[PDB]
Amino acid sequence: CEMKRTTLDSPLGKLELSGCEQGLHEIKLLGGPEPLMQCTAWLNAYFHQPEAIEEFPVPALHHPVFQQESFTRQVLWKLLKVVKFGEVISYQQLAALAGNPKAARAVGGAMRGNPVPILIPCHRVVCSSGAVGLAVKEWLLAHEGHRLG
DNA sequence: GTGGATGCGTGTAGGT
DNA sequence: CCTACACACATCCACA
Ligand SMILES: [Zn+2]
Repeated sequence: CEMKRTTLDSPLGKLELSGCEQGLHEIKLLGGPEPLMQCTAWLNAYFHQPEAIEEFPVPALHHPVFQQESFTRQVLWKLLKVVKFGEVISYQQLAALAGNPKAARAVGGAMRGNPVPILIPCHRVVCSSGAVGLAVKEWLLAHEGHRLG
Protein backbone atom coordinates (compact mmCIF):
# COMPACT_ATOMS: atom_id res chain seq x y z
CA CYS A 1 0.00 0.00 0.00
CA GLU A 2 2.23 2.81 -1.29
CA MET A 3 -0.26 5.56 -0.44
CA LYS A 4 -1.43 8.21 -2.91
CA ARG A 5 -3.34 11.42 -2.21
CA THR A 6 -5.10 14.11 -4.26
CA THR A 7 -7.53 16.84 -3.28
CA LEU A 8 -10.59 17.85 -5.28
CA ASP A 9 -12.67 20.99 -4.93
CA SER A 10 -16.32 20.37 -4.40
CA PRO A 11 -19.52 22.16 -3.40
CA LEU A 12 -18.87 20.77 0.09
CA GLY A 13 -15.35 22.11 0.13
CA LYS A 14 -12.09 20.25 -0.30
CA LEU A 15 -12.24 16.53 -0.65
CA GLU A 16 -8.95 14.71 -0.16
CA LEU A 17 -8.84 11.47 -2.10
CA SER A 18 -6.33 8.89 -0.86
CA GLY A 19 -5.67 5.35 -2.02
CA CYS A 20 -3.13 3.00 -3.58
CA GLU A 21 -3.13 1.27 -6.96
CA GLN A 22 -5.31 -1.53 -5.77
CA GLY A 23 -8.05 0.96 -5.08
CA LEU A 24 -9.39 3.97 -3.25
CA HIS A 25 -8.63 3.93 0.45
CA GLU A 26 -10.65 6.91 1.62
CA ILE A 27 -12.60 10.06 0.74
CA LYS A 28 -12.15 12.74 3.38
CA LEU A 29 -13.57 16.27 3.70
CA LEU A 30 -11.12 18.88 4.99
CA GLY A 31 -13.31 21.96 4.97
CA GLY A 32 -1.52 9.78 -10.32
CA PRO A 33 -3.33 6.40 -9.71
CA GLU A 34 -6.41 5.16 -11.59
CA PRO A 35 -8.79 4.46 -8.72
CA LEU A 36 -8.07 8.05 -7.82
CA MET A 37 -8.87 9.41 -11.23
CA GLN A 38 -11.97 7.24 -11.47
CA CYS A 39 -13.03 8.53 -8.10
CA THR A 40 -12.27 12.14 -9.02
CA ALA A 41 -14.30 11.81 -12.21
CA TRP A 42 -17.15 10.06 -10.36
CA LEU A 43 -17.29 12.70 -7.64
CA ASN A 44 -17.37 15.47 -10.22
CA ALA A 45 -20.24 13.75 -12.00
CA TYR A 46 -22.15 13.37 -8.73
CA PHE A 47 -21.91 17.10 -8.27
CA HIS A 48 -22.51 18.28 -11.81
CA GLN A 49 -24.28 15.44 -13.62
CA PRO A 50 -26.18 13.19 -11.26
CA GLU A 51 -28.07 11.84 -14.27
CA ALA A 52 -25.19 10.07 -15.92
CA ILE A 53 -23.71 9.09 -12.57
CA GLU A 54 -24.68 5.47 -13.09
CA GLU A 55 -22.42 5.74 -16.11
CA PHE A 56 -19.13 6.72 -14.37
CA PRO A 57 -17.08 3.80 -13.07
CA VAL A 58 -16.96 3.22 -9.35
CA PRO A 59 -13.35 3.15 -8.12
CA ALA A 60 -11.82 -0.02 -6.66
CA LEU A 61 -11.81 0.11 -2.88
CA HIS A 62 -8.67 -0.87 -1.01
CA HIS A 63 -9.38 0.26 2.54
CA PRO A 64 -8.91 -2.66 5.04
CA VAL A 65 -12.67 -2.96 5.69
CA PHE A 66 -12.84 -3.81 2.01
CA GLN A 67 -10.25 -6.54 2.25
CA GLN A 68 -12.39 -9.08 4.00
CA GLU A 69 -15.98 -9.96 4.83
CA SER A 70 -17.41 -8.01 7.78
CA PHE A 71 -21.00 -7.11 8.65
CA THR A 72 -19.80 -3.55 8.10
CA ARG A 73 -18.59 -4.51 4.65
CA GLN A 74 -21.83 -6.33 3.82
CA VAL A 75 -23.77 -3.21 4.76
CA LEU A 76 -21.63 -0.68 2.88
CA TRP A 77 -21.81 -2.97 -0.14
CA LYS A 78 -25.60 -3.50 0.01
CA LEU A 79 -26.12 0.20 0.59
CA LEU A 80 -24.06 1.16 -2.48
CA LYS A 81 -25.67 -1.40 -4.74
CA VAL A 82 -29.30 -1.00 -3.60
CA VAL A 83 -30.10 2.59 -2.47
CA LYS A 84 -29.49 4.81 -5.54
CA PHE A 85 -29.59 8.59 -6.07
CA GLY A 86 -32.38 10.60 -4.52
CA GLU A 87 -33.52 7.56 -2.54
CA VAL A 88 -33.20 6.99 1.19
CA ILE A 89 -33.48 4.05 3.57
CA SER A 90 -33.74 3.62 7.32
CA TYR A 91 -30.98 2.10 9.41
CA GLN A 92 -33.09 -0.92 10.19
CA GLN A 93 -34.23 -1.31 6.61
CA LEU A 94 -30.63 -1.53 5.50
CA ALA A 95 -29.89 -3.76 8.47
CA ALA A 96 -32.45 -6.35 7.41
CA LEU A 97 -31.52 -5.69 3.80
CA ALA A 98 -27.97 -6.64 4.68
CA GLY A 99 -29.10 -9.87 6.29
CA ASN A 100 -29.37 -9.00 9.96
CA PRO A 101 -32.75 -7.34 10.71
CA LYS A 102 -31.99 -6.72 14.40
CA ALA A 103 -28.71 -4.98 13.58
CA ALA A 104 -30.36 -1.61 12.97
CA ARG A 105 -28.06 0.15 15.44
CA ALA A 106 -24.98 -1.69 14.24
CA VAL A 107 -25.71 -0.30 10.75
CA GLY A 108 -25.44 3.13 12.33
CA GLY A 109 -21.93 2.20 13.36
CA ALA A 110 -21.20 0.91 9.87
CA MET A 111 -22.21 4.35 8.68
CA ARG A 112 -19.86 6.05 11.12
CA GLY A 113 -17.26 3.64 9.82
CA ASN A 114 -17.67 4.33 6.10
CA PRO A 115 -14.21 5.35 4.76
CA VAL A 116 -15.57 6.55 1.45
CA PRO A 117 -18.57 8.83 2.13
CA ILE A 118 -20.60 10.28 -0.74
CA LEU A 119 -19.36 7.45 -2.92
CA ILE A 120 -20.96 5.05 -0.53
CA PRO A 121 -24.16 7.00 0.31
CA CYS A 122 -24.22 6.69 4.07
CA HIS A 123 -26.10 9.99 3.95
CA ARG A 124 -29.05 8.30 2.29
CA VAL A 125 -29.56 6.34 5.49
CA VAL A 126 -32.09 7.95 7.84
CA CYS A 127 -34.17 7.12 10.91
CA SER A 128 -37.29 4.93 10.54
CA SER A 129 -38.96 8.01 12.00
CA GLY A 130 -38.15 9.91 8.83
CA ALA A 131 -35.89 12.10 10.96
CA VAL A 132 -32.49 12.89 9.45
CA GLY A 133 -21.13 17.85 10.25
CA LEU A 134 -24.90 17.37 10.13
CA ALA A 135 -24.92 20.28 7.69
CA VAL A 136 -23.30 18.12 5.04
CA LYS A 137 -25.71 15.21 5.36
CA GLU A 138 -28.47 17.72 4.89
CA TRP A 139 -26.63 19.38 2.02
CA LEU A 140 -26.20 16.07 0.24
CA LEU A 141 -29.84 15.21 0.79
CA ALA A 142 -30.93 18.64 -0.46
CA HIS A 143 -28.67 18.15 -3.47
CA GLU A 144 -30.67 14.96 -3.97
CA GLY A 145 -33.90 16.94 -3.68
CA HIS A 146 -35.22 16.23 -0.20
CA ARG A 147 -37.50 18.41 1.85
CA LEU A 148 -36.59 19.70 5.28
CA GLY A 149 -38.19 18.55 8.56
C1' DG B 1 -7.77 -13.26 23.57
C1' DT B 2 -12.35 -11.96 26.49
C1' DG B 3 -15.81 -9.06 28.49
C1' DG B 4 -17.67 -5.06 29.38
C1' DA B 5 -18.75 -0.57 27.60
C1' DT B 6 -20.54 2.05 23.38
C1' DG B 7 -23.48 4.23 20.05
C1' DC B 8 -25.40 7.73 13.19
C1' DG B 9 -31.66 2.79 16.12
C1' DT B 10 -36.46 1.58 17.23
C1' DG B 11 -40.84 0.32 19.21
C1' DT B 12 -43.60 1.13 23.41
C1' DA B 13 -45.53 4.36 26.77
C1' DG B 14 -46.88 8.47 29.14
C1' DG B 15 -46.69 13.77 29.56
C1' DT B 16 -47.05 18.68 27.90
C1' DC C 1 -43.67 16.20 19.33
C1' DC C 2 -40.71 14.95 23.43
C1' DT C 3 -37.85 12.51 27.66
C1' DA C 4 -37.69 7.84 29.47
C1' DC C 5 -36.48 2.93 28.86
C1' DA C 6 -35.64 -1.63 27.46
C1' DC C 7 -33.35 -4.17 23.93
C1' DA C 8 -30.62 -6.16 20.10
C1' DC C 9 -25.88 -6.09 18.20
C1' DA C 10 -21.32 -5.65 15.58
C1' DT C 11 -17.16 -3.14 17.31
C1' DC C 12 -13.89 -1.14 20.20
C1' DC C 13 -11.03 -0.84 24.16
C1' DA C 14 -8.64 -1.93 28.34
C1' DC C 15 -6.86 -5.27 30.99
C1' DA C 16 -4.95 -10.14 31.56
ZN1 LIG D 1 -3.91 -0.16 -0.88
